[PDB]
Amino acid sequence: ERPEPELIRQSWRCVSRSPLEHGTVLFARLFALEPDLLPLFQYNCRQFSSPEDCLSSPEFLDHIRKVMLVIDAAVTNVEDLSSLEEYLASLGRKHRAVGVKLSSFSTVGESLLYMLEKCLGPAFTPATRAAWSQLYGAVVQAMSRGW
Ligand code: HEM
Repeated sequence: ERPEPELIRQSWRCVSRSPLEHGTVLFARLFALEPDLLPLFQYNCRQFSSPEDCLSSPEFLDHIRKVMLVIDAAVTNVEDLSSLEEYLASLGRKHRAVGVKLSSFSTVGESLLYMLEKCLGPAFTPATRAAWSQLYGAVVQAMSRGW
């Protein structure tokens, strides 16, 4: 289904002003659901590979901001995601090459919905949750070409 654009745009405003705070919620959920992702971050951390320091490092914070900016790109292009097909395919290839499993992107989708739910509370309606599931599903499909 094409995600209902107004529901995507309005609900995104909840997180989009403070993207590091909200992206940090997403990542907390990601580690709660798939804690085995930590080593992949640790081994890619250049400044500090120990757990706490890697997770608080500029590289890791930068990556939280990158995740939120890619979702913002999908929100702002929700009516025509063809404008991100090559970017997303290449993004998938890049993750595959640093050892990420395609299946971990399902965990990310769960974490994104969790983040939104926490920000919006009862404004995160079933229609709005569905629209997000559809938008994220289209992003992962475009990325999945990289595996
Ligand atoms: C599933 C968990 C994820 C892991 C373990 C992960 C890990 C990484 C790693 C290690 C890099 C560095 C790649 C390199 O040096 O070539 C990277 C880059 C990046 N990641 Fe992720 N990532 C994840 C999910 C995501 C998601 C969901 C997005 C956005 C939807 C995203 C956006 C990016 C971007 C934009 C870059 C920069 C790519 C570039 O340099 O061209 N990541 N990620």
